Amino acid sequence: PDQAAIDVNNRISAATAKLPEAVKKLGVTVRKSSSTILEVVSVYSEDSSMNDIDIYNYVSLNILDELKRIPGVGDASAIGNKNYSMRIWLEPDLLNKFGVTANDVINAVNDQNAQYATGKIGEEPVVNKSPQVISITMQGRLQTPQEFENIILRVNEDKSFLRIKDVAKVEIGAEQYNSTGRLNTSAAVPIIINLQSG
Amino acid sequence: TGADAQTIASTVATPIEDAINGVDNMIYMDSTSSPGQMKLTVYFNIGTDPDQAAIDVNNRISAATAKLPEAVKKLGVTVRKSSSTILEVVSVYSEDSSMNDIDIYNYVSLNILDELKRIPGVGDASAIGNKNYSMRIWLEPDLLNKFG
Amino acid sequence: NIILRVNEDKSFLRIKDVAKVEIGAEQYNSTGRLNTSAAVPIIINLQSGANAVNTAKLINEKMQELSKNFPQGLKYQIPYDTTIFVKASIKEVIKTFVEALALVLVVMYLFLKNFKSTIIPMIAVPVSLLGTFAVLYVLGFSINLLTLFALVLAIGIVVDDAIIVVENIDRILHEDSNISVKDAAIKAMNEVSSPVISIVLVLCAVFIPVSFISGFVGEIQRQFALTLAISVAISGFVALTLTPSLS
Amino acid sequence: PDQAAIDVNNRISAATAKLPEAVKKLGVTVRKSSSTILEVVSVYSEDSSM
Amino acid sequence: IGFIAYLFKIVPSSLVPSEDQGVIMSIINLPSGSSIHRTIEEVDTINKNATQMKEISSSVSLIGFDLFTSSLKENAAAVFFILKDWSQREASSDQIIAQLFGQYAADRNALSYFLNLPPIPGLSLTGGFEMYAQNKSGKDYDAIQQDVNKMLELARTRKELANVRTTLDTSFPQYKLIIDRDKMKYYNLNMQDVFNTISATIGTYYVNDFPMLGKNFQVNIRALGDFRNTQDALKNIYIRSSDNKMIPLNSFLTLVRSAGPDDVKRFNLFPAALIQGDPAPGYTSGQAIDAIAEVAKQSLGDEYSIAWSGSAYQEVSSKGAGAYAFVLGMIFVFLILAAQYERWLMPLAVITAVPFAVFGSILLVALRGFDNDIYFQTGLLLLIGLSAKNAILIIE
Amino acid sequence: SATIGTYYVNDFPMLGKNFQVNIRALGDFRNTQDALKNIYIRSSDNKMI
Ligand SMILES: CC[C@H]1OC(=O)[C@H](C)[C@@H](O[C@H]2C[C@@](C)(OC)[C@@H](O)[C@H](C)O2)[C@H](C)[C@@H](O[C@@H]2O[C@H](C)C[C@H](N(C)C)[C@H]2O)[C@](C)(O)C[C@@H](C)C(=O)[C@H](C)[C@@H](O)[C@]1(C)O
Repeated sequence: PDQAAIDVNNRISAATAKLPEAVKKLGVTVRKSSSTILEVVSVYSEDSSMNDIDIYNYVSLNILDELKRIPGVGDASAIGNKNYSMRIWLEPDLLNKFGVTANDVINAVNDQNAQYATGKIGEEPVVNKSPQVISITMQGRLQTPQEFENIILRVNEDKSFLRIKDVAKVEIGAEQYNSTGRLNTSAAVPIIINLQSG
Repeated sequence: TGADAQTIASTVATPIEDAINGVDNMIYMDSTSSPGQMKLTVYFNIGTDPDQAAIDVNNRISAATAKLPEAVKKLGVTVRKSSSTILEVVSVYSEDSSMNDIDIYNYVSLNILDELKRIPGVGDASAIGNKNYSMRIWLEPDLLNKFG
Repeated sequence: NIILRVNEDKSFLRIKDVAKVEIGAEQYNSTGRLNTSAAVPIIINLQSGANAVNTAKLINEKMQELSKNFPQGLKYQIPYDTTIFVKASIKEVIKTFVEALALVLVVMYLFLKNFKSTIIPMIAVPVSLLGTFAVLYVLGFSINLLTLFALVLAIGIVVDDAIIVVENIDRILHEDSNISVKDAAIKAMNEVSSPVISIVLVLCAVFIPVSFISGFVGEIQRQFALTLAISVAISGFVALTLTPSLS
Repeated sequence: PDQAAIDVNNRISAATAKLPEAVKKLGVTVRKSSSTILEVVSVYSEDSSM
Repeated sequence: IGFIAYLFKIVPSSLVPSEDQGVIMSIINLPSGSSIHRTIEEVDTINKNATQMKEISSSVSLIGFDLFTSSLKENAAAVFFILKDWSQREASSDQIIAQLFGQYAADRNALSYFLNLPPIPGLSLTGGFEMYAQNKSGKDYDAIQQDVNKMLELARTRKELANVRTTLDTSFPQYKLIIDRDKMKYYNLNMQDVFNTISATIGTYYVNDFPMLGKNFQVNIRALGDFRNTQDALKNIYIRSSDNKMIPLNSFLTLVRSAGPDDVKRFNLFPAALIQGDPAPGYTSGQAIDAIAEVAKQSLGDEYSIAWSGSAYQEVSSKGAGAYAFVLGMIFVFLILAAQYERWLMPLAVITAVPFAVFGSILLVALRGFDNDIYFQTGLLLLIGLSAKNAILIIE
Repeated sequence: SATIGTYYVNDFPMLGKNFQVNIRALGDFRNTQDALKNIYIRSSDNKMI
């Protein structure tokens, strides 16, 4: 099975270039799983103080990664796929009112919510050698929703900034609301484990 | 190049660490992200074939190569089997100081190393330095402002 | 000459006007000095399944050949060479083997009081050590410092087995005047055949669990134990078969 | 050959830093090959209409 | 046999004895953030002072690297000295270590670490534990440092362990770029363009490749070192504002002095600060392992997860197969001896023969001052084998 | 894809890991069949189409 997987990846490597940009950005995963559910593990909150999205995020951070290290587990995943993700809920009625398109939102978020490279201050070759070498650290990737709604899409003719809050609603939501996992009458993210080949 | 330790960690180590996770017979993973560079050592279980571990690591990283920033994609990630000891270390020095360190390194890389690879039993030949010939454009901010 | 911009006149603004271009290193963070002289270290990792001594000798000769063509002022040196340790260990193991063989000859000339008897260890011991080398190579084990230490150990096992066999032959020969050399040898072999097999099996069963131990210390133990078991088994076979005939 | 291809791929991986940028963009492919020509199959149109 | 137990208890236990490898590793660490030229001056003085003593023949230095934590910190340099020879040198490596230590305690300008090279490569020493404090709450590494420091302060009082050290360090100075997004958007700029300008001027920007000697070589863009050395180097940097107007970079950017960690560490996809430590004398490695685990659990709760690496991981995940195999071997030896003697009772004599050899070995190793070693156990194996062989023949 | 579907621009840092940032319109506007009547796209000129 290992040799078969290696040959499959070797043959796939060429075709990855021809794939669309989004597909390769998400990435192509090649595993040895049989796609047959070996077992289902359901994590359910008895006190119900923990919402389904937070349960899924806890699982994907703590449980799933450790499970994938266990030998004999070809692939382990959870049904919900409700991972944490900033959701910028655009309001088209408010977008057309201010004259900004979704492309203007994509460009703003891509440009501003990113981390770039900044060099160190005192570095050779220098003829006036400073006593100390100082690195430069920046933070351009916003963490809180309040920082995301302050992103400036456009500057008006005066010193008034149009921002995402005016044209959209920002909150921390699930990556996908497509699926749901239920155990008995409770809400639980199910962990499907696929047996590695051989 | 020219990125502080924290941004290198968050932007490079995290995708690679996510993709490499689940590789066959991996006991644990240790990564450090010094200024401008990110090394990730993936330890495996004893008895695992080193070449197999290397090729699986290659596949996992090739899966997530696209997620990495533009500079890291430009300077592709190198995967090597780090389980190697040093047979010997040869130092090439300019006693008269006729040549600076850059010239010594470039001459060693162009001439000396290839013959070392020719010697049977020399699986790996490397030079500690990191001075390859490069075309450096030294911008003068005053002149740039003068010419706009 | 790269044209940054084109002026209103036909003259062009170029990189030469705003910047200085030269061939420099990619990185200036590091620098290597040997004996207060600029230097560049080079590392040579030994390929798996190769000979360290031959590779080191080839590297030295190739370095000399390249140094014939070195630019003026460039000289080479080899500060670190793990081949020195293995060569010293090999020399010491050879000296230990020679000293042990000489001591065996001396002790058997003293107690047994016979000169023709000294030849028997002189053939029996090298044969079993060579067999140990052959079986070690078959199993894929490599010569290393731990293996040489275990060889120093196995020298004692082999010499002791030869001592037991030869001493038993001599003791039975001197117990009866009427008995012949071949008859004394066959009687002694009949006495100590099953015992020797018992020692061989017991020693192998002692050494095997040590190999089962995991960890880096477990593997270091496994080297010694496995070569020791190989040597005792082969020495037992040799003392069972070849030594009585020479006796 | 299965392990030979593995060794070649691992060495190219280790030397990736030495490669030029273009061949890094277009992924280098390592595949087993055979110089042997087992047979030649020729397909032809009898009616010559193709 | 009671005296055997006593002698085993009194003897120290170590994994591998320290041996002169013929060279002496010197680790030089200037204060965090020190420039490379100061490090070069320091190592030049280091080699000059090492030149006088006749025991060292040559010196090899690697300025700008940290052997302990593979890196290019410009404040750390490794200078390996090459001893003259084993035969031509009257002093052992330890005396050379002592002389170099004594030369260098006074100055305290360049920290000195003179350590003999590791007997074998990749060899854990003294069976120390490698703890990783995987932070799970996403806290900043500066807060992780204070929490981990509280952990060490609690752990120092513990009797099981001693000499705890943490690789994570936040003393390294770091200018923090504070970006006023309102002004930068006001000047009709883009963050990507201004940071390209920064990476081109202050940092090294790599654009394309140019061929020399048939090899494809990088082309790098950086401002002259004379202009970027000063803290206020931003004001000389100018970026076009997409309105054909030069906007100074210092208008919307500001450098403030701050301290940050030079090297970050992630263990198992989670930020962590590696913690090393050695067991206190008279205590096993495992006991120190549970002790430090309890200390970590007390100091950090539900926000940091413990982890193990190397020897500590092997001990934690050990299946105890060695003792089981030893029991199997003992039973097999008993059975084989009973078969040889055709009696169940008599192999007891052969077994009881080996304590004499063990007693002699442990007694001499105790008297000689040599500690329990891996090689000692290897020799004990042959000792047991030979004693058993002698006893078997006597019994037969 | 930014209004009806989900568009993954880049990642934001949270809890050490990197989590996606997804852009989508409100569920009400993409609910109906005649969703296209609400989204407007700016041309090369300033006119909204
Ligand atoms: C990089 C470049 C260096 O390679 C290493 O880092 C290797 C791989 C170290 O292990 C690496 C292993 C690694 C990576 O493990 C996580 C890390 O701990 C550091 C870098 O040492 C080894 C064995 C060192 O021992 C180490 O010396 C350090 C001062 C402390 C370390 N140990 C106490 C911690 C100890 O083992 C040792 C034998 O002295 C280095 C010898 C071979 C040299 O002189 C050569 C020239 C090295 O300087 C080097 C090739 O330039």
